[PDB]
Amino acid sequence: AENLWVTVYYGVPVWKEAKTTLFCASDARAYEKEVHNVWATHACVPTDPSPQELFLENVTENFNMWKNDMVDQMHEDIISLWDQSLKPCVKLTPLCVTLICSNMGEMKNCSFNTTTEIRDKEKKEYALFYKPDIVPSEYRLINCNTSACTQACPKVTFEPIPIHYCAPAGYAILKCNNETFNGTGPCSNVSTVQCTHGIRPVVSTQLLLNGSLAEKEIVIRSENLTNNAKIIIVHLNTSVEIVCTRPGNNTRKSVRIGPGQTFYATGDIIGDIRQAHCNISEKQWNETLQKVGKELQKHFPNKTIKYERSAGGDMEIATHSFNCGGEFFYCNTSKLFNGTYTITLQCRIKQIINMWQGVGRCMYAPPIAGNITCKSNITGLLLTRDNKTEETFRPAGGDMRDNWRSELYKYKVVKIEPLGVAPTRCKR
Amino acid sequence: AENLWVTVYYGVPVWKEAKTTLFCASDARAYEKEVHNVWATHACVPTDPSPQELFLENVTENFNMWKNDMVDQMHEDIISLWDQSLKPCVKLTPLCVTLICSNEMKNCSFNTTTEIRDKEKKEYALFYKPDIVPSEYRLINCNTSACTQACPKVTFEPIPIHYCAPAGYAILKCNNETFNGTGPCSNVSTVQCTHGIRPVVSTQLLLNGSLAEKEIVIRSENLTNNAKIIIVHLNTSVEIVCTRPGNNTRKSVRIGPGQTFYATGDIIGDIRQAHCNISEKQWNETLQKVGKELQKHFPNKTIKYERSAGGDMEIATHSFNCGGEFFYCNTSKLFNGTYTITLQCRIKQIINMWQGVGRCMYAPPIAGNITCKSNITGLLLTRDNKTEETFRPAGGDMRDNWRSELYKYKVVKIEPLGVAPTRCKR
Amino acid sequence: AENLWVTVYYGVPVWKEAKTTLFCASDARAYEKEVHNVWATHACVPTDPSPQELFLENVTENFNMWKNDMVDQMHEDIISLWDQSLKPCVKLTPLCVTLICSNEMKNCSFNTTTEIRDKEKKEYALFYKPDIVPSEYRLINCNTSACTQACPKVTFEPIPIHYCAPAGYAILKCNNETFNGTGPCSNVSTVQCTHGIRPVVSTQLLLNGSLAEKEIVIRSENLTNNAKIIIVHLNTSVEIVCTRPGNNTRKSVRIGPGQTFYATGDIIGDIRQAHCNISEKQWNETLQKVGKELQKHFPNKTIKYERSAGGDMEIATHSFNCGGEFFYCNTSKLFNGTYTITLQCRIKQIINMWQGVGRCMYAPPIAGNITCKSNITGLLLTRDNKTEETFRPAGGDMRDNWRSELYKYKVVKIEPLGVAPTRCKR
Amino acid sequence: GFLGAAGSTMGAASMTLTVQARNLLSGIVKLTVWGIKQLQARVLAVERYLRDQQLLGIWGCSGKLICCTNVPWNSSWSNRNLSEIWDNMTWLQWDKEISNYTQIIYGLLEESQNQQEKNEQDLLALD
Amino acid sequence: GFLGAAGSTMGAASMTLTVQARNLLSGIVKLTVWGIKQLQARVLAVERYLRDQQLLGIWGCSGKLICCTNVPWNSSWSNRNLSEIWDNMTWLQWDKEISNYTQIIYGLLEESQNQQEKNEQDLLALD
Amino acid sequence: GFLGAAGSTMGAASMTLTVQARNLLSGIVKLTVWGIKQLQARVLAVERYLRDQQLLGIWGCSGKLICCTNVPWNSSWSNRNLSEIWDNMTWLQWDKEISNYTQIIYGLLEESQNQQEKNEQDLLA
Ligand SMILES: *[C@@H]1O[C@H](CO)[C@@H](O)[C@H](O)[C@H]1NC(C)=O
Ligand SMILES: *[C@@H]1O[C@H](CO)[C@@H](O)[C@H](O)[C@H]1NC(C)=O
Ligand SMILES: *[C@@H]1O[C@H](CO)[C@@H](O)[C@H](O)[C@H]1NC(C)=O
Ligand SMILES: *[C@@H]1O[C@H](CO)[C@@H](O)[C@H](O)[C@H]1NC(C)=O
Ligand SMILES: *[C@@H]1O[C@H](CO)[C@@H](O)[C@H](O)[C@H]1NC(C)=O
Ligand SMILES: *[C@@H]1O[C@H](CO)[C@@H](O)[C@H](O)[C@H]1NC(C)=O
Repeated sequence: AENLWVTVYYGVPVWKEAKTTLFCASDARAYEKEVHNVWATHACVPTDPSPQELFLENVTENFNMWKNDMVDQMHEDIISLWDQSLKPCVKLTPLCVTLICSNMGEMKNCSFNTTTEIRDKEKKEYALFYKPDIVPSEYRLINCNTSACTQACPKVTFEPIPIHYCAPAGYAILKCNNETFNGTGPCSNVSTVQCTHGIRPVVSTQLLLNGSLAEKEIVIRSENLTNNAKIIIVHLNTSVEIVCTRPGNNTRKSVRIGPGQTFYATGDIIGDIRQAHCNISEKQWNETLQKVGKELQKHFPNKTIKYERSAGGDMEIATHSFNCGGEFFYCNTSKLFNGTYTITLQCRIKQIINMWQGVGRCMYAPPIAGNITCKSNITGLLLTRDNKTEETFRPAGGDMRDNWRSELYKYKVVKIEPLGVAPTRCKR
Repeated sequence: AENLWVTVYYGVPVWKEAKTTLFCASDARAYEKEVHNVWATHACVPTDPSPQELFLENVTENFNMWKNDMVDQMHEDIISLWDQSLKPCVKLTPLCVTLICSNEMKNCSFNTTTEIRDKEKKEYALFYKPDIVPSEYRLINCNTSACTQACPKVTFEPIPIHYCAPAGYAILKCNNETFNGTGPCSNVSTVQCTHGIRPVVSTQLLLNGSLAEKEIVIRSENLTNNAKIIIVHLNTSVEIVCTRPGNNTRKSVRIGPGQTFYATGDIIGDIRQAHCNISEKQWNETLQKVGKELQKHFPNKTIKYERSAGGDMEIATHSFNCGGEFFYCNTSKLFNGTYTITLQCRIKQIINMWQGVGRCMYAPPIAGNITCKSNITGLLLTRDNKTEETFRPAGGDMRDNWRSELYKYKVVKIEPLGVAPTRCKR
Repeated sequence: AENLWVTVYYGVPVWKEAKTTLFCASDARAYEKEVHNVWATHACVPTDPSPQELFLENVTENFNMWKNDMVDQMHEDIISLWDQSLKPCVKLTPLCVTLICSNEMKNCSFNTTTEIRDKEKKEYALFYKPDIVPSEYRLINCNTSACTQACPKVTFEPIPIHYCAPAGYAILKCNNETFNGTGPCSNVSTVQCTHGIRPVVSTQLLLNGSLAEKEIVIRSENLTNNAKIIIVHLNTSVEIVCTRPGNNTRKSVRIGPGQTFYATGDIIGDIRQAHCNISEKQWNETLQKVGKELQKHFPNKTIKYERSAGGDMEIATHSFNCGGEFFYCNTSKLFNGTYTITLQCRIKQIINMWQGVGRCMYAPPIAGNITCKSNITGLLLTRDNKTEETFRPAGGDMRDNWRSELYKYKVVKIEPLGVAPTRCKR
Repeated sequence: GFLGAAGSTMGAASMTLTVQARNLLSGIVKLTVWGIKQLQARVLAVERYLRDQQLLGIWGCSGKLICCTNVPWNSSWSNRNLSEIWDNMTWLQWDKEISNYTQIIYGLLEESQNQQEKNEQDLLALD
Repeated sequence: GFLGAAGSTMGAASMTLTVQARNLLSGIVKLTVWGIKQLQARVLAVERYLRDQQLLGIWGCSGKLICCTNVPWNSSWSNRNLSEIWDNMTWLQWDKEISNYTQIIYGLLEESQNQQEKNEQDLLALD
Repeated sequence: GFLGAAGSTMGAASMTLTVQARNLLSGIVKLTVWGIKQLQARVLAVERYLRDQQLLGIWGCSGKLICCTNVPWNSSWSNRNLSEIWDNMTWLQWDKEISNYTQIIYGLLEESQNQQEKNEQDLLA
């Protein structure tokens, strides 16, 4: 053109990938939204988010998962919200008392002196405490060496509700629709979202539970496969059914301490005693392990591939763990990982549960009456790379963050700053 | 009008039904606003609201008190401020100790700690019998939950608080004197924020409330139902006086670190029973008038008043809180008739908050004989010719005391943008 | 002009005296911003304020300090932040136990609980005599209130913090070097964020403060009044060093859950008295100069300095907070004259915050021998020829320690809209 | 006075209109619930006012109070005669009558404003 | 710079006028008192600015910075000559002088805008 | 829809331009942290928006959406032809290119509006 002039457009569609704080939106349908589901209406928007739409044409941008925002904000939200949930109840400090116990080797029958409602009077009580929660004829509770416990009082339920993460006013959420998206590099098939599909904030080590699959075949994700330290995350093309149970018909008794301030404990086992176990269909498991080996054989050039037992160490790190209806399991996965490129697993449970990040406060999960079952869908595996040594893989874990970074991989947060300058034939 | 065109007006007087959060506003004149009166300046705006004006012509609005929600907000405020007030003081958990008592008032003695926790000493104090449950006794609370002393500088004086509407809303009022509580009220006026509302709590009567300029009103949602509670408004108040002639004394016993707990000492002088006095001339006249008015709605039947329903003493007895002490007075002699007086009373120290939801509270004893003078203004009845005539005094939720005042008022949201047709053209 | 018309200008530079809440901005450079320095990033803007510029021409404004707002806002902020810092940790209530002590430092032994509440063991620790009140002894605090240990990860070091005005206000400064504190200062300049202010607490003298470029300044409300405290800014600082040559040791004793408590163990080596050292040449020179200056305001009288007023040791002595330890030094040898040096000192562990309003604190002992090197910059005096000559150092209020730094500064509110006449028509 | 003409006819309440615009923002206005429970109300008031002002700004009428605009008045939106409403009925009755058809009007009005913005700026941007 | 002409004459400070109006909003900016005590300051600054903008918008001058108006300047509001203020006085002195009579001027202007748009409304609608 | 034309050309996304203006404020929206962390988000949404409107007010374009001005386009700000950008380039590509020189052209408009304001004001003053 001959001579042009500045023009100012407001409402231009441009963005800058930035940082912010995102809300949480629940997806409840009843008074469960007000019954404390930990992440209930007391800390999140009630329900009913909008659908997800508006595919965009010809857009391209560089995603990344291993330096994402949403995982750190989710982790801080989980820690703070969980801690706030545990504060307004006991405080089991009276129980740091000399426990006299005498042995079924897993459960020791312990008796101790405790106060009745009158503090000047005392009475004897008996309860069964699991052996890992006890440290030596004299015995004391594990926590007294470290810190004070805090009972997860009733009306709080650990069930993982799906929660949607909705971006605040001004920002927007972008998504990758490429089915074989490997976590990095420019994803062309982009579509904005008002807020995320249901994310189940489950927690589990050495495996993934109830998570989201991938429509196309099995995906493998990592930062730098040339490095052996990084943890691989695998999404399965189809789930494999798993069942866990505690056939012992336990019983719960309440003992009162000081004011109207109770504390539950496991009573006597009615009937016969049996060991809690988990069941995995071996047909599907062998098929899925073979498929994952077939996929892993590609990235590592034409080597053999094998799976060996876990690294060991702390039982929490060395064992798959659950939260199933208020009880915490620690199951051995040795029989699962044995092969190359049904089943029953023995399990043990604890009552004194530290936060599995190791940073939260001690918790005492109360016992739950009646024999309990727990039915789940396994969907992803957490491996670490160890042909005689590069073939073997070891299940690994320990970090809460890696359990969610498998789910928030598609998502990104963008800041809108819509004011654009352009040249054209103008004059005021 | 041949072919008109849309025009947009902004700042136009239209409104809708609303759901918002009202601000309280105290009405103090001195440092009492900072002395924690529960609704002190720590809660909300200090003082000096604007006057109330702007009568509106030809307007009509359809009020309702039983579907109203201002009472809900205020009840939640009541509970929240109660919990906030009791939080930063004891915690009388050391007193759940075996008490040895001997003889209304039992002389109990118990072991307790001095400032050194390793040492102990005996103390004695007089505890009222309803607060004691068994020659070995303990406080009733230890079965249920820990108490909390209403520590000094916290006064239950029911100061008036005005409820003012936030930015972008307005409050509408009914001026029809015979406004029964529902249906359209035409004499509507705007109020920035309401007249002084005294947030008392009482049962089987109303105290210090607001009268009605015209004759005695009777209000209920559905009189054809026998469960709904009537809330009467008297054309003129009835003067009531209550006293505790015993010249009590308070002693302080220290527990653990710097921390005190007051209890009733010995009765200096002679012992007498706390009572209440109601002028019988005015009371008979007012009861007759209320019987005369009630006869209209129930067609030409006899009407009678009978003794209360009974049950829990709190529900079965009229209860004051004035003077920092809680009474429980019998109203049997008060209700006897058809279409002076002295009432015996008993007092308690261990008080469950009268919603039945708040945690236990220990009202400390107050030295010197205490008097208290109030105005009866409203009655809480319940409908029972031989049985429809009988009326029983009623007791229940904290809300019913206050839905007796917040009935003229409505909360409206204004959305001033309107589109109209005319011969405009850009 | 013949006929004019109203005109409206927006963005006019006019102001009014204001009354608002000032932010706080730290000046840290490392993880110390997140390590709780009381005034850490947990309660203030992280770092990097803007520079200070924009001198204004021909402006005049009437400053004042003795009725300024910033000092009271800072006092309340300091109290609130401190109370928030001490609440989360212990809770030293278990130690209100009978102590058996024998022999400045008494070797006290006492029974205490191990991790198991039903078991007990004996422990021993050395407690300073001022913290003990009677061969049976208890801590002083059990009579008054419960203490709370200043748990680790908290450092009392007075980092500088910049105050800044919120959106829509501005800060005005006085550049006149001999500004005596009141009356119109002409050399006015604008500031975004105040210069570094060290929030130290120290009675009877000033430490690490800000000097004045010109010669010694003297400040007060009304020198004709005998009660008000004079604040003096020295032209040059003097160098002061304080030490505790005893090589102490700390031992940790556990109580109940994972809840420890540190105390002073046995003194390794030899025992010596904590003392402070002041250069005598500089001190004599500065005292002579201040005496020379003071003769102007009091007409041609002799001037002298005498020992402090006495009373409570905290009021009657000069106290620091060096290395996490609290001192109380005698200043008698310092003030003796008319118009090196060693001062004996005693230290305490049980500190009531020196308003007397903050809650009790137990300062934990610190291992090793402490050194504390400071610049004294200002003095606090009170005027008592035979009696008008004597000047007595005094103090007791932490406000006066800060009204010597926030004297140049004023807070203004902008009123951008203004109306003026000129020729016009719409 | 505020709402001082809430009952008068449409032709009378249309006078002034500054009282209804001035009230929507102004007013008299340890951790305590008073804080959050007042700041939420204040922020809601500000957001409602700014949504109203932005909605006026999209239609080109920002700064004005009575703003003529180019959108036909189809008789189906009002059978009542269009010279009678201005001296008979109260504004509330009008709101009750025509609140049904609001979003149609707004959606059409946006594009009718675009047909005053785009053409006027193409008078030079294209010319 | 901000307040860079607070001492200059009325005719000199009338230049710029963007810095003293652009600064009124912008800036650098667990439950803790820091949160409430900062959000209150933020909301107060925002509300003050919106009151100023709304008051400019009632007078028709929104968007403008220097805006002529039709209200006579009665000599009783200023005995000092009306051609001397623009090159002798400072805006601070002017604010001190005229702050007595401000509400009269605001009340006159708040109605003298309705009178202005009366003609425009009648021309474009009444025809 | 929101961001519905984020990928189209400059001359194609220039239509509408009100989806991007109507979204920047609207939305669904005991002491608890969830209370404060929402108020921190909301006040930063409104304060970011007002800073944009105030910036259009100084440039004289408040109320407008497309607004001509009087600051010439020096060719050094863009070597690419000035009739090709309007039917080839996506708005984002324009942002990444000319975001380097933003504060220059902004500063000119800050005075190039006050300049004509004085002439308008001095037409009668
Ligand atoms: C545990 O020991 C108690 C004795 O205190 C006894 O009464 C109870 O039956 C025992 N229970 C089991 C399951 O051994
Ligand atoms: C208890 O065990 C039976 C049989 O093993 C099972 O059918 C039942 O579901 C179990 N109880 C619960 C609550 O699952
Ligand atoms: C209560 O009993 C105590 C004995 O513990 C006695 O000293 C005191 O005089 C008694 N008081 C009364 C009022 O009986
Ligand atoms: C105490 O009793 C006397 C006589 O019964 C009465 O005059 C006085 O008012 C009472 N004390 C108080 C504080 O009312
Ligand atoms: C203090 O007394 C204890 C005895 O309880 C003794 O073991 C210790 O050596 C003594 N320490 C000193 C410094 O006297
Ligand atoms: C300990 O004392 C020695 C000698 O008095 C001194 O050099 C050293 O600095 C002291 N320790 C500390 C931490 O200052």
